[PDB]
Amino acid sequence: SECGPLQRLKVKRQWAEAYGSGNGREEFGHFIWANVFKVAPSARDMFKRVRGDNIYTPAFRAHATRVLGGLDMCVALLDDESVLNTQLAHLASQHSSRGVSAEQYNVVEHAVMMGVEHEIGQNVFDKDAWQACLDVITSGIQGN
Amino acid sequence: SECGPLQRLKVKRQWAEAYGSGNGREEFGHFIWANVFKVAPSARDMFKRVRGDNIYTPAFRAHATRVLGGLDMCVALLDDESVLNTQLAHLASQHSSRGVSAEQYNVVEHAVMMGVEHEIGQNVFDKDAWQACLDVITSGIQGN
Amino acid sequence: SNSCTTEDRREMQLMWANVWSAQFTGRRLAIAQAVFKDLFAHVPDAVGLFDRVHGTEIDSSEFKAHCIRVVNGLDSAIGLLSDPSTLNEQLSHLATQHQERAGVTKGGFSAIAQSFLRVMPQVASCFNPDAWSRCFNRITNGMTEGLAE
Amino acid sequence: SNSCTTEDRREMQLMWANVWSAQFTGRRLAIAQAVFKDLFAHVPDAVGLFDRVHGTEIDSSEFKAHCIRVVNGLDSAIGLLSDPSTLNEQLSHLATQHQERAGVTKGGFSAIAQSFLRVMPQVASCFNPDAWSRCFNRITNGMTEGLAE
Amino acid sequence: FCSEADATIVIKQWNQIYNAGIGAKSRWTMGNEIFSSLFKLKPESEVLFNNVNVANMSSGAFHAHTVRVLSGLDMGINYLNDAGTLTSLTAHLAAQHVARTGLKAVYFDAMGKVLMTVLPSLIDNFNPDAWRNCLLPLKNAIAKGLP
Amino acid sequence: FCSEADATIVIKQWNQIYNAGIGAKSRWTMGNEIFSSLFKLKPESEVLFNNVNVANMSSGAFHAHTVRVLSGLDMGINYLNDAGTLTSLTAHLAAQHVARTGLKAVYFDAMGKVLMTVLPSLIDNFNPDAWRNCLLPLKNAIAKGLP
Amino acid sequence: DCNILQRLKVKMQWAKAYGFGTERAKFGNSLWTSIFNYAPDARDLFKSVKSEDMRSPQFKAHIARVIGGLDRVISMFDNEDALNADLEHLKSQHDPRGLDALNFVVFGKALFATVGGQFGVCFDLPAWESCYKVIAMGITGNDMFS
Amino acid sequence: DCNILQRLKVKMQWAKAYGFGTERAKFGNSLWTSIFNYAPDARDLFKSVKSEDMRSPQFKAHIARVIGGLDRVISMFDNEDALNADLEHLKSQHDPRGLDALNFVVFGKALFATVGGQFGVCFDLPAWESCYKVIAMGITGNDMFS
Amino acid sequence: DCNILQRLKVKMQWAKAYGFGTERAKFGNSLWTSIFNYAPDARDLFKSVKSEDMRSPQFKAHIARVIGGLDRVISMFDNEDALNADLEHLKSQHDPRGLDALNFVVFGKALFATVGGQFGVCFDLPAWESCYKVIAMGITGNDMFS
Amino acid sequence: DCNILQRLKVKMQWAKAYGFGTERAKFGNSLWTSIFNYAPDARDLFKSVKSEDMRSPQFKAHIARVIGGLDRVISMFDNEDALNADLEHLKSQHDPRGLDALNFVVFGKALFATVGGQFGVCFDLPAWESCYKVIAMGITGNDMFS
Ligand code: HEM
Ligand code: HEM
Ligand code: HEM
Ligand code: HEM
Ligand code: HEM
Ligand code: HEM
Ligand code: HEM
Ligand code: HEM
Ligand code: HEM
Ligand code: HEM
Ligand SMILES: *[C@@H]1O[C@H](CO[C@@H]2O[C@@H](C)[C@@H](O)[C@@H](O)[C@@H]2O)[C@@H](O)[C@H](O)[C@H]1NC(C)=O
Ligand SMILES: *[C@@H]1O[C@H](CO[C@@H]2O[C@@H](C)[C@@H](O)[C@@H](O)[C@@H]2O)[C@@H](O)[C@H](O)[C@H]1NC(C)=O
Repeated sequence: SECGPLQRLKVKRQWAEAYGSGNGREEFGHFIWANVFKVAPSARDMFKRVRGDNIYTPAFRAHATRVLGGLDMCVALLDDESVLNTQLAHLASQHSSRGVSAEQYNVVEHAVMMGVEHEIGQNVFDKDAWQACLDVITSGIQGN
Repeated sequence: SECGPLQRLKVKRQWAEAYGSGNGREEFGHFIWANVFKVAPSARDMFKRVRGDNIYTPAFRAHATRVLGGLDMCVALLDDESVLNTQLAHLASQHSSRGVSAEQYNVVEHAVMMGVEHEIGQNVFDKDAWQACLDVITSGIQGN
Repeated sequence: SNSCTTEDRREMQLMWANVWSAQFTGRRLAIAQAVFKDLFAHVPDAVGLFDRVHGTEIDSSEFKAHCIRVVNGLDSAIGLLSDPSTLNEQLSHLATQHQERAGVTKGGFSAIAQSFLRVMPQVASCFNPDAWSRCFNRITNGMTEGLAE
Repeated sequence: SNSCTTEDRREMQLMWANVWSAQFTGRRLAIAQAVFKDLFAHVPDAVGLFDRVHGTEIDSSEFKAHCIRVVNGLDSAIGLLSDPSTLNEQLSHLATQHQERAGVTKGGFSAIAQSFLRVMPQVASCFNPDAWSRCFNRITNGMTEGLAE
Repeated sequence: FCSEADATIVIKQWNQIYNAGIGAKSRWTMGNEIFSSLFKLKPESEVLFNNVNVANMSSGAFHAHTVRVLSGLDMGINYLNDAGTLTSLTAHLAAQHVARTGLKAVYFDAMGKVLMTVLPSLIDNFNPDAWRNCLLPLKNAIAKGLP
Repeated sequence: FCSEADATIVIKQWNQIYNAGIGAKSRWTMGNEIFSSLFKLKPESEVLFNNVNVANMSSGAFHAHTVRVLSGLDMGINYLNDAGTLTSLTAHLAAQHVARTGLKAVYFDAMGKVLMTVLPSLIDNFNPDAWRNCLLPLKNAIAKGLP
Repeated sequence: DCNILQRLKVKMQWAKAYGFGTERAKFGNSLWTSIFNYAPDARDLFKSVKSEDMRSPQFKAHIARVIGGLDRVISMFDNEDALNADLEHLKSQHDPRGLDALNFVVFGKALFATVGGQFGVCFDLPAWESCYKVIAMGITGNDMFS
Repeated sequence: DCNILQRLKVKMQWAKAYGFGTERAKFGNSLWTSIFNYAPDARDLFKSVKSEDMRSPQFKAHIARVIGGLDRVISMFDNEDALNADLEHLKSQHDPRGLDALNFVVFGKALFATVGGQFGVCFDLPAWESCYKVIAMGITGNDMFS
Repeated sequence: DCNILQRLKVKMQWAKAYGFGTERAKFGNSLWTSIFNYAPDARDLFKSVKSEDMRSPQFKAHIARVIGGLDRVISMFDNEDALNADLEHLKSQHDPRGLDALNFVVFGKALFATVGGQFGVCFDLPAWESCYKVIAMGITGNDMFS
Repeated sequence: DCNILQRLKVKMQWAKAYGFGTERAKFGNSLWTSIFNYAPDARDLFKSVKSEDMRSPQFKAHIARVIGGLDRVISMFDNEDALNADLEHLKSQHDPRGLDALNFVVFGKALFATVGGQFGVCFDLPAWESCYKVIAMGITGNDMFS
């Protein structure tokens, strides 16, 4: 599927519901990263500085806050090609020296998708739109 | 992390909430052992006498009741070094002829931890305190 | 009828929860030790049944750990009164644990039943002896199936 | 007391949510750009601190992306006011991001604080400047721990 | 002192680990951890507790001291919404401390950092800002007049 | 007979597997399982049902017998809270059984164990204590006067 | 009449109006209050169960047996073999009483009024008239119910 | 008296009737309203804390310290060492005041009425009489509390 | 002592804790539950009224007689002639049963906890202690209650 | 005036006070009740849409088009190109009607009162005065709205 103008609009509104104002954000981020580390326990080592061993710590919850804020900026920029590419390049440099595999970006991608679906319900979740538009985001964080 | 006096107090109160008075105990024990046997299906054979094949049976629910009661006695004794060691030694003899691996004690350990978190919420669950103080308990059930 | 009714079950779990300490053995240990003190002072030859857990030394760590086990087993049974299917299985496990021990009979349980009937009003508020003993007996009935009189 | 109270925290999240756009940068970009326009017109030497993101060209894609980052970081902090444990960690991360940069001091944050105090009533309904600045300062206090005056 | 909503948070998180239904063993366990930590930040202050047998922190005398310290702290917490009474309660606590020779106000600063350090290990969702907004007015009101 | 809360449990768990909205095929399926089990515990009693063609338990006559047995059991269950009427209902059922030659009270004991055995296979969260407290007074009141 | 559809319809509406627990006794009391009001002479036929006092445990017991009989017969509406066998059994109990068959007509009227007044407007009276005929025919054998 | 069971019983019923937050001050105000009503002469003993106005922050502060003292002492009921040590500490504070021990008897009556009136019918008055004796004995040393 | 003012207070607090209708039965059950919890051995003294089962009609009749005796005695607290006539009458019914007068001390404790737990915090325990003594002295004649 | 912040502010408060569904028609009816009350002479200008009866489907249709016009114009406040293009389109429709520009001033007053009376106290009247000028300027071209 393709991340066209319509899919970007749907993803935008569905993200706003899942991400919310701030009250369910701690649970939202927890659900995502409990999934990431379950599917890929080996990924924990890259998060040594932010207590990847214990995602219940305030240290890691702040990291999950930053990750979600990064997704929020990209989703909000999905209708702004030029600015989105600039922000995606900034995220790319933030991960450049960390050796993040393409397999791991897909793991977090799936966790983000299970988390939004868990937050808004399988009844409305648009898997094709979300898969296509997160691909656009992750692929820009990997350079290409 | 270390299972010091403060962590023992936190674990005590968090266990009392999760274990409760008796109404949610059947669901509490079920959640734990559905996790144990999912992560390690091979462990079922050691529970032949108590219907490890079918954790819905009254036979196994009574076994889960005994396990939780054993944990309750240890948690309640975490502030009583001398008596706790006596009870832990009693649990050790109850498992001596069963060949329980150190890997399996960690599986049940993780299931107990996911069950308490599922019962009280990820929002309050103290992973470091629970990991450290269950280590003290399991390590005493294994002799050392 | 003298049967442990649904009503009697609710009342016993209330009498028990209003005394039980969910975090510290201090209240459990006190009740249990007080029960066996009563039992030993009424049944002198019973102390020798607990030679293994230092029954003569009620304040030893060995008998403290045994008291906690007894009270834990009673607590599990009182809670399982809400689920008699599972309760029946648990009471069978307790029965075989009290089986194959000479001196452990149906007469000692009637004695400890009186022990609880004297200890509990001293520590429990709003204690109902009628509703308590009807379900306590219901519990001991499963614990003494294959025991001598 | 001038302390950011639980009350003040609720009010700020209301002042912020009634302006924040959850789906489109149009409202975030406008607020942010307006803040730095105010900051630059009051602190002229500040523009050179953002040489890297084209501070002189407020409508460039590079500074648009920086504005979005600043507003995203403020949004995260305002939301984390409900969870100060995590908030304290996040404010430390922001502090080291503003550290090791000559010209970035505690005086620039007092200036941008006034910038927000002039921008926000123009776009926010029911704006409370007292409750806003008490918690805005609480936020900047963590962001300026190891900074020069 | 501090706002009603902040005070409500502090009071609730305090009853969670401290109330009338809690055996004294956990009371002096917390007290021993608190004071042992105070003697690690300010070793000079351990000499001030010689009258209550600080030499043996397992003694009945020192257990009782920590119990009445935490009880006084509990008393201040539970009167956060009665500012007039809290003023009198803290004024009395101040007199009980100014009279003690060797006490510096910095020792109460150190106690504050000990409380901010220990309590999160004990309390679910410990709110350090609501606790700071309320404890710091308490700390100063008890250390008011101290060197 | 039995307490109101116990009776409430029995009645609810009974309507779960037996009510007016249930086709008779499941009615005699349960009846066939119940009586086949009774003939396995007490084979001597199968001769007593010769009048309703127990030889063929798929016959219309024996299906009808089990249906009216379960209907009578249903009638007693649904009057557990009307003790005066249940006394009359069980007195009538007793007369309908005392008159039958060859019936021992032990046969009703065996039927009780069959019910306690079969019903958990059919009923969600079967409560054997609430059922014992209520069925045993029913069983005795129907077997009252039996040899 | 009383085809298979009407038999299912009757089973549906019966289960609803009959209900659970003590409502069953209220239905039964209403059914018999109607019978004795439709035909006051019929009351003297039930002195063996103390119809002198419809609140007595004796008559309450009779009510329960009767409506329990209706329920089991209606439940077997879809199986001719079991149905006729039980109807024959009811006939062998009622025949020695030498009952005027006109009272089974009265019973039917009271049953329709009670079920329909409990079930509501969607009561299928023709189906209940047809399928009650099948019941009264099996118990009495009278061609008045043909 | 005041065995270990009665000490636990007293700790239970105290925690319930004492409650949390502002209810604590209401309990304490009731306790002292009773003391001054039982013995009006006792009020003049507390002019150092402004018993002239029981609503004043001075007397409210006194109430808090006293009931806080009861709570900590009751909390240490299960540890003799800490208990007696704190009771000795209370004795050293009350001895220089030269208090008639008959007022500690009055205090006990007012405490029983307040706790029992707050806790309800299941109040164990004998246990509270026994275990208060232990408290008043430690503070006064008077064998009136033997 | 129990002076006229204390008699008025007790009459007023009794009337209120006692209540109307089935509240009296519930009041009475609590008093006797407390008595048998305060002294389990005293229960065997009441086999004449089936104390084995406290919800039995025989024991509920005894409860009603006892709290009925309390009510009428308390009501006559302000007439010495009538009051002493009834206490003498109650003494004549109790004396040939050889009761240990210490059980009347236990009874008073349970009465205080029951009335007080029902009436609330403003229960006057000194008033009730002194006036119950007058009752227990009138019934037992034991100068224990002097 | 009417900077980008005021344009966002106006878009916010408009969306809130405008609402969804039938409330939209109630807002619109209130807006036009105010216009005709502020300037009764303006009513005769709308006989082509049956302003003779503001409840008629003809005038209700006119109300919908107008407030729909406000909504789309306010929605384009952040895009000059689309905004001016639509304002030119509205100007080409209103110019042949030869409307006194003083009625667009009246329209603005009625709009402020309706939005502010629906939105509440936090209504930003200066921002609405500035940004309505931009709208009326685009439709009329009159420098009265400068
Ligand atoms: C797919 C969308 C992702 C987003 C939106 C995202 C966002 C972020 C952000 C905003 C930061 C903060 C950087 C800083 O402030 O220094 C960060 C840090 C980091 N991210 Fe990601 N990230 C993504 C994917 C991943 C993946 C898939 C991995 C590894 C499997 C990863 C590993 C890391 C690491 C190791 C850090 C450094 C944390 C630290 O030690 O401070 N990221 N990420
Ligand atoms: C880690 C905490 C554990 C606790 C508190 C615990 C507790 C208990 C208790 C109280 C019993 C009852 C013994 C008796 O009454 O005879 C029991 C039985 C048993 N446990 Fe554990 N246990 C733990 C760990 C494990 C693990 C990790 C395994 C295997 C992976 C295990 C395997 C068994 C088996 C096979 C039995 C015998 C059941 C039977 O056949 O009757 N236990 N446990
Ligand atoms: C409600 C009453 C009772 C309960 C709930 C109870 C429960 C228990 C439990 C849970 C154990 C631990 C078994 C194990 O860990 O393997 C135990 C052990 C034992 N009990 Fe009981 N019991 C009760 C009454 C009695 C009585 C009345 C007697 C004797 C007259 C008795 C004699 C024993 C003995 C001899 C042992 C084993 C000694 C040992 O484990 O070191 N129990 N009981
Ligand atoms: C509430 C106020 C502020 C917030 C929330 C904030 C937040 C942020 C954030 C999130 C970044 C992105 C860092 C990164 O992506 O690595 C950033 C960058 C930066 N900020 Fe701030 N900031 C604030 C105030 C200020 C002030 C007052 C100054 C200077 C006087 C300043 C100077 C800078 C600089 C120089 C950079 C890095 C340039 C670049 O990334 O290209 N900030 N800020
Ligand atoms: C929240 C903090 C504190 C509270 C609420 C508090 C309160 C109290 C209380 C109630 C007492 C006993 C008064 C009595 O005798 O009736 C006490 C004793 C004392 N406190 Fe504080 N205190 C606190 C912190 C400190 C600190 C930081 C120090 C520094 C050394 C200190 C030094 C002492 C000393 C020396 C005593 C006397 C010990 C003795 O009896 O020999 N306290 N405190
Ligand atoms: C809950 C248990 C039982 C109930 C409610 C019950 C009730 C009934 C009822 C209602 C009937 C038909 C009465 C009629 O003709 O109108 C019946 C028939 C009969 N029952 Fe019972 N019964 C029960 C158990 C038993 C048992 C254990 C036996 C032992 C053999 C037994 C033997 C019979 C016999 C022989 C008949 C007569 C069959 C015939 O018509 O030829 N029943 N029972
Ligand atoms: C569909 C209609 C009817 C059904 C299903 C029915 C069913 C029953 C049943 C189940 C019994 C109890 C048999 C027993 O256990 O001994 C009974 C008894 C009886 N029935 Fe019927 N009945 C119906 C109509 C009538 C009518 C219309 C009359 C008379 C006008 C009648 C007269 C009697 C009498 C006199 C008894 C016995 C009374 C006694 O035991 O003293 N029935 N019936
Ligand atoms: C169990 C009973 C009692 C307890 C637990 C208790 C406890 C206390 C406490 C904690 C203080 C505060 C000490 C301080 O911080 O300076 C105090 C002070 C005092 N108490 Fe007691 N008390 C009890 C009974 C009594 C009685 C019966 C009297 C007199 C009839 C009394 C007279 C006083 C006085 C006069 C003060 C000091 C007033 C002042 O500071 O001006 N106390 N008591
Ligand atoms: C303190 C106030 C008491 C009052 C007002 C009271 C009143 C009464 C009354 C009215 C009766 C019924 C007399 C009759 O009609 O035969 C009665 C009976 C009796 N009372 Fe008391 N009583 C009191 C205390 C006690 C106590 C403390 C005990 C023993 C512990 C006691 C033992 C008995 C006994 C054994 C009976 C006979 C029960 C029977 O009829 O079998 N009374 N009392
Ligand atoms: C911001 C202010 C206004 C807006 C957005 C607006 C918008 C509109 C719209 C959308 C139409 C429908 C065009 C069509 O589909 O044919 C219309 C028609 C019309 N407007 Fe305006 N209008 C405004 C103010 C006014 C004022 C102040 C007047 C006169 C005092 C006026 C007079 C008319 C008339 C006479 C019509 C046509 C009536 C008809 O169709 O018979 N408008 N306007
Ligand atoms: C410190 O105290 C420990 C606890 O013992 C209790 O307190 C002491 C002060 C005595 O009063 C004793 O009777 C109590 O049981 C002792 O176990 C420990 O040995 C003491 N340490 C030293 C160095 O004496
Ligand atoms: C037993 O009955 C089975 C069911 O058939 C039905 O019942 C019998 C009694 C007849 O009335 C028949 O017309 C019914 O359809 C038979 O299928 C089966 O063959 C019978 N078994 C024997 C041995 O005859």
